[PDB]
Amino acid sequence: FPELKNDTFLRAAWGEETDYTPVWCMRQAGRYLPEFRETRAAQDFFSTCRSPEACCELTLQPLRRFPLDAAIIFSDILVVPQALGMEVTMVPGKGPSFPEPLREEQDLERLRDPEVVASELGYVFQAITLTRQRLAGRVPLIGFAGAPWTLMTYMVEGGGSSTMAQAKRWLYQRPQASHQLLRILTDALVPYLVGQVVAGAQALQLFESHAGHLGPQLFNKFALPYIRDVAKQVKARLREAGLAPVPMIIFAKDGHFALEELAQAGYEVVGLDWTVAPKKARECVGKTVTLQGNLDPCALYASEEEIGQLVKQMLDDFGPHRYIANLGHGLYPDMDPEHVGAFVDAVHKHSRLLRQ
Amino acid sequence: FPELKNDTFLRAAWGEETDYTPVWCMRQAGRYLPEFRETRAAQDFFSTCRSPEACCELTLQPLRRFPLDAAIIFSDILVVPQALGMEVTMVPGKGPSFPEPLREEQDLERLRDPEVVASELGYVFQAITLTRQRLAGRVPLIGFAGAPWTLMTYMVEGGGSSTMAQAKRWLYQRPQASHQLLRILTDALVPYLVGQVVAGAQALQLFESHAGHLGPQLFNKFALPYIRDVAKQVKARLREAGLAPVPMIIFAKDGHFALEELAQAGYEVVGLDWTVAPKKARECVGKTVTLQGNLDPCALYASEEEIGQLVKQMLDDFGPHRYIANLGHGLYPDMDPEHVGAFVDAVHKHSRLLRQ
Repeated sequence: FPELKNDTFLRAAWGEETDYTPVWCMRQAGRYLPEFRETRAAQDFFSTCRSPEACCELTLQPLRRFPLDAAIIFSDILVVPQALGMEVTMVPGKGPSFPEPLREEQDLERLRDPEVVASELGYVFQAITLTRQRLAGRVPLIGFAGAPWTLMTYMVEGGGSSTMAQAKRWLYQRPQASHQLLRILTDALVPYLVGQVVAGAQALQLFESHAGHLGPQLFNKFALPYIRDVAKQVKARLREAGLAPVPMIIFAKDGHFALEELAQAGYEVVGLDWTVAPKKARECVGKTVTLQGNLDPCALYASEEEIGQLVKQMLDDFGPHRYIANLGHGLYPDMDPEHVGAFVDAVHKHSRLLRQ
Repeated sequence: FPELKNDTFLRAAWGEETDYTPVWCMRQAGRYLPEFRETRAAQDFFSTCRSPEACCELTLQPLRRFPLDAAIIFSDILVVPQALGMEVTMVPGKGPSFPEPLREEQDLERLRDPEVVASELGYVFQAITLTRQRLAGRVPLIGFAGAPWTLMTYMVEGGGSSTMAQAKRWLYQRPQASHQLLRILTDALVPYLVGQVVAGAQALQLFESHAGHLGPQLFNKFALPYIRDVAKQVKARLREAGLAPVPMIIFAKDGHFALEELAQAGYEVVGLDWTVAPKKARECVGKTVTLQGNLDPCALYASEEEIGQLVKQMLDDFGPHRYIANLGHGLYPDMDPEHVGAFVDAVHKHSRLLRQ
């Protein structure tokens, strides 16, 4: 692989001082880019996903527009449940969905042995190697997957939900089968994530997007143990394979109650949503971890000038140490690329200014 | 009006010691009751709402089942935007919705002067008087309305949303028109809430269900000032009318970041969701306010025995002072009434036991 030229993101992730605050955006490869829709029209989502060249191209697109300090592989968190044997249908404009979600304990029988998932996801590994080669060391490449509880919500709910009532019903009514499902997911994620690194990923992000539906008690029983197992086992397996561990990020959307624990869960970086105050997250996490975040994506609806001021206040609150700038959630498909540019520019400019 | 016989809920709300922890449930009049669906089939929601006798009956139903320490008037938070001149359609099984949501600043012109809203909502007042008479002082009656920002989300989004992207787009792109809309809502809520009290309501709850989509900064600009204005003006108007103020509750779903401020906003009671730890909410709010909550409604999917244990731990964490037991959100329409009963019984039994 080519030698990394700009490694600011990795240094910040490992806790080291840098000359500026590195920045990237969740969903930087997304529908808000015109070129993204054009390329995705090659067929329909999961049917264009299967092509390494396609996923590479989508990954690179944002980097041609903005001087982002990292690329994230274009994929979907639903590829893991799919590789486990669930069928996904792609509703026209309505998003990826399981038309036959898991509904009772017996439905677990349909799933592949988690040990074979990595081999099902070879195309993803190929897309990572390719992207790493094509970036030619410009910036680091981030691999990613959904966290076990989050993946469970999708598998049980079938898709999106405002309550997660069906999923949490499993936690309360079917606690043993839930633990079994969560172990299967964990057992599949570990080889998938190690594979991403072997294929060329230089950092990993675990997305726990549906954390906030659980209170502290359910989260500690059913989400945390597996968040901890993923990091522990990924690290072990990489060490054994003679490879360098990579910085790992846990993002827990709506997870203010968990932050203190999430700082002790074996991850270099805790990613935050916009509902936690930066200084208060710093209290919860301590000095030992890097924070990432946390701009309200909707803030990008404001004027470039306003975006500039909002970024300045965000940076002032985080301080220059142990910080990777990002949004608090992915970019929405109706955002202006020029405003995304404004966000990237302002992080760079204000973080250098703050340093002086 | 008949003299109140059991006033435990009011005493707890004003901060006084009681012999047990009083309990009620958000959506205690809801689809989980068989008798609720039967009565609601008289026509379709907002068309059965118009009848004082109907709303009275729905209000009383849960009280025939369980020894709840308060009744809450059966209504919908959408009656205020409707009284302001927005049309609601009732999608078959899909819920109340605005088919023509507000989309630009000009749409504000369709709205009635907030000064006439109370007179549009006479049927609600009549349903409160009737219910207060029929309860004959058994337990207090709670009036309620949606909080200005929450009402705004519904009016702009048209209904439910996972991002509130359209609503928050208004906050960032149309800040002045948003402030104007929020003032109209405030100006309508104040006379509506005073009217509920004049008609016989003995406590008021303001529902800020869509708080959690805002971070601290947007919340302080666009939600908090109006939450404060509602309480301030409601109190002033009641004093002037020669009436006793009632305990007022602010419920801010997903509002962990706001709790400290919400304790200073002029409300006797702060209602909490299940994602805040009771002891941590107690820190945030101090000794001056009563907390209400906060059981995960989904916990009612567990066994009666499990519900019992979960209630015990909740009560232990809250402590006996300044506490009204409730769920952290409304009951879901697929809950077992026997499990709701288990929750009520366990609050009563364990709170007496804790006192000994």
